[PDB]
Order: sequence, then structure tokens, then C-alpha cells
Amino acid sequence: TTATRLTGWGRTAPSVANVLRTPDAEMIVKAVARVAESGGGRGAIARGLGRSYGDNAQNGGGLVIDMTPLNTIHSIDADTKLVDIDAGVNLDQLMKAALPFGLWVPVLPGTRQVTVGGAIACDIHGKNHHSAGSFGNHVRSMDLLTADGEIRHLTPTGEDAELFWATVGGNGLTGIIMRATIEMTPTSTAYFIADGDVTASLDETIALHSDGSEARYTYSSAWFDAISAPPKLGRAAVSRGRLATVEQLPAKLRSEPLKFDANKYTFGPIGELWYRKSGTYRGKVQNLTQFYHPGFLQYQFVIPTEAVDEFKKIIGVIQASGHYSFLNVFKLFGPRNQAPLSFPIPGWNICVDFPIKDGLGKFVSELDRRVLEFGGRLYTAKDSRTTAETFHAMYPRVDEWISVRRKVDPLRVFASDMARRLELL
Ligand SMILES: Cc1cc2nc3c(=O)[nH]c(=O)nc-3n(C[C@H](O)[C@H](O)[C@H](O)COP(=O)(O)OP(=O)(O)OC[C@H]3O[C@@H](n4cnc5c(N)ncnc54)[C@H](O)[C@@H]3O)c2cc1C
Ligand SMILES: O=[NH+]c1cc(C(F)(F)F)cc2c(=O)nc(N3CCN(S(=O)(=O)C4CCCCC4)CC3)sc12
Repeated sequence: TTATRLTGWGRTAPSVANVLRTPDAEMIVKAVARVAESGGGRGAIARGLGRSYGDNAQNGGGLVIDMTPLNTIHSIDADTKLVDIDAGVNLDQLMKAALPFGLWVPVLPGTRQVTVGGAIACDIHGKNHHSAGSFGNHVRSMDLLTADGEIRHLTPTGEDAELFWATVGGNGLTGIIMRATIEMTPTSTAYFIADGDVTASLDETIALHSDGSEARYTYSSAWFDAISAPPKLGRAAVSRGRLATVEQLPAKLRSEPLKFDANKYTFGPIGELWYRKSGTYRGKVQNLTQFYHPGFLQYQFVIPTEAVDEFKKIIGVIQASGHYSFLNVFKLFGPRNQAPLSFPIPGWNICVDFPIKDGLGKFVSELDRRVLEFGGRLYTAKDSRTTAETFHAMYPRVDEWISVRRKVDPLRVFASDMARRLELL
């Protein structure tokens, strides 16, 4: 145990906590039993690799259990497609161990430096959400250490389904996920076949994503112009694809198919042509880094699908705001799952990255308001400054969730800055 100052990736909202770090699960079981006996008393919260920007993995004046020591891969099985892994396993470790079995991590986020625990607790998503859903959809079982000190073996359709789906996306506030079983996606290669497309306006970007062409791709995302004024506003470089088969690989690659490996023109018409040519293509074979991985306030929201005029209004609001975001990711989500606090819903999702400067705070509070008004929501993994009232209206099943949480932790053994800020205890 060590008094430490914790922050999310965005290095904001620091608090000091007693960070327990042990590879012995039993010591984690005791640590919880010591907290549950001494009242709530600021409680405890699990931490993974600290990739949430927010305050969901910190607990000012309480216990923070570092789960990364507990990183044993117990088994992988290519016939069942199941991996059995401790919660502190990360998706890069997992991805590399699973490939020799013909198995693919079913949901990968923009970084592979996240733990399995954090992937479940934030119910993370990726470029294949419209074809695969989020991470919780592929969990077949997890062992949850609850406030009573018992370890419950939960399944998605068992008798404890309710607690299972409260843990999916429950930012650790139902207990510590010790271990889980995931169903992987079968693959014969570590490569993608990608199609690329460049649009010139927001209206075209929208139109490309509503042709029906998204149904031909399992992975899809886009880089998104949020600075340029209309008509350029919302032009995008779209990148869509599928996991390749061995047959579609070049000869050089079919022997190890599963192995993991002019500036004055830029803003002128010649730059426009180059960007469009380089960004337009078909059938390009790419490994994971090339396909998936090509001071600040990180902000992410989704607008339900039908509300397209509303989504266009929000992009216009951002462009006229005087806050310039260069690194913006756009994607059309597909169906949601049954976790009450799961962030993804079918509709228009986008991430923006704002330089911290005067007026930004108040401008993002207004963004919150328009996002809420238009039926959307923010992502806890990206947030540390929204209000409980805003969050509770964005998430109309919160009360349903809070009820489950109070049954399993009546003494508030599990707690985080986020839970206090967002009124989730
Ligand atoms: C560069 C970057 C790109 C990202 N891209 C994406 C993306 O494409 N899609 C997406 O959905 N997210 C994305 N994220 C967010 C990230 O995937 C999530 O925040 C994820 O939860 C981080 O995992 P972690 O192990 O770092 O968890 P932490 O940040 O350490 O913790 C996050 C939450 O998980 C809980 N938790 C962790 N381990 C356990 C456990 N064993 N038991 C119970 N609760 C636990 C914590 O209590 C906390 O509530 C990105 C983040 C960054 C920095
Ligand atoms: O956040 N919302 C997202 C939503 C999706 C979705 F919807 F498709 F699923 C996908 C992604 C993704 O795939 N990757 C992301 N990253 C964030 C930061 N960086 S960086 O910009 O590359 C780098 C920063 C510092 C130096 C300069 C460049 C690394 C990657 S975010 C993201």
C-alpha cells in the first residue's frame, strides 16, 4: 500500500489514494473485507492501466487497487474460441497470445493498453461496433468480488444476469472483476482488407454512412474536419474494411498469415487532390497498426441515428465555437446492448480534442446541454467535468442501475471520484 496521486490519462482532477498493488488475489479479497467491515469509509475502486481520461479510476482519500499485477492468461481454446484470463490482462498481451490459435480480440479500442477489467467496466467499443457491438457483448462469464467479500460467478443469461449487465459499463462500482471468460472472433489472418473514401462536406460524409455500404464492412471509422467552415466542415477520410483471409493476402504474407508486425502545396488545390488520391483506394491489405492506428480536453458523444439534423447542428456549433479540434474521429454506431450504463447507442458518434483555453469549460457545458437535448450522451471513460443532473438525464436507466448497485454494495464499499461527482453511490 502506497499513498499516491492519481489522475486519468488527461492528467486532470488529481486526488491522493492508498494504492494497493499485489499479484495475490487473496490479499485483494482481504483488502475489500477490511473496507467492508470499517463502514463505507471512502471505500475502494479498481484501477487498470489508467487509460480513462476521467476520474472513474481514482478515489480521493480511499483505496485504489492496482489490478495490473493480476495478469495470468489461464487458457486459450481455438475450438470453443474462449480465453480465460485474469482481469489485469491487457488487450495487447491478449491479442498476441491469441493469434497463434486463429483468434481475434472481438472489440479493440484505439489503444491496446487497456485491461480486460477496464474494457468490461467501461463496456468499450471500437471501429467494428456496428457489426460486433461493444466488449460486454462477448463476455461469457466473469468472477466479481462483491462488497460481502464473496466472489460471484456471473453470466449474461444466468440468474445473476442483472448484476452481470450492471457490471458491464458500471465503472467498477459493483465490485472488482477478478477473472473473465471471453469468446473470441475466429480469424485466419492478422491483416485487414481496407477500402478508403474521402468526402468533401458533412452532408456527403452523412450520405456515405447511410447508403447501406456500412453493411459490407465489419470495421468502419473516419477522420473528421471540425475546424474548416462550411462547405468543408465535416469532410472526412473514411476507412472501412474486414479481416482478410489467407487467400486475399499477397504471397509474401501467406506463409506467416497470423504474425503480428511539398508543404506549400498542402493547403492549396494540389494538396486537395493529393489528399483525395491518397485517401481513396480499394482492396488495400493492412496490418493492425496501419489500419487501426494511423493540455487538452477529450470530449466524446453519440447522437441517436434518427436525429441527423440535430447531429449536423452540433457540428456547426463546434465549428463556430472558437475552439479548434484537429484530431476528430467519426463513426456510426450500431445496436446497443442491455447494460443500463452502457455508453454506445445506434447513431452518430464523434470524438474531439480541444486545446484547454479560456471559455472552453463553459462552452463544453453548453455542448452537454445540446447533446442531452438531442437524445445523446457522454462517455464516462472520456469525462471528468459533467454534472450529475446532466449525466442522469443522458442515462435514463441510471436509477435502474443504481438499484442494482445498492443491493450489491449497501455500505458503499466501492466508490470513486466519478461516483461522487455523478451521484452514483
Ligand atoms: C488513446 C486512447 C484511445 C481510446 N480509444 C478508445 C476507443 O476507441 N473506444 C473506447 O471505448 N474507449 C477508448 N478509450 C478509453 C479506454 O478504452 C477505456 O477508458 C478503458 O476503460 C481503459 O482501460 P484501463 O485498463 O486503462 O482502465 P482504467 O482507466 O485504469 O479504469 C477505467 C474503469 O475501469 C474500472 N476497472 C478497471 N479494472 C477493473 C477491474 N478489474 N474490475 C472492475 N473495474 C475495473 C475502473 O474502476 C474504472 O471505472 C481510449 C483511451 C485512450 C487514452
Ligand atoms: O476517442 N474517440 C474514438 C472513437 C473511435 C470509434 F468510434 F471509431 F470507435 C475510435 C478511436 C481510435 O481508433 N483512436 C483514438 N486515439 C486518441 C489519441 N491518439 S492520436 O490522435 O493518434 C495522437 C495524440 C498525441 C500525439 C499526436 C497524435 C491516439 C489514438 S480515439 C477513437
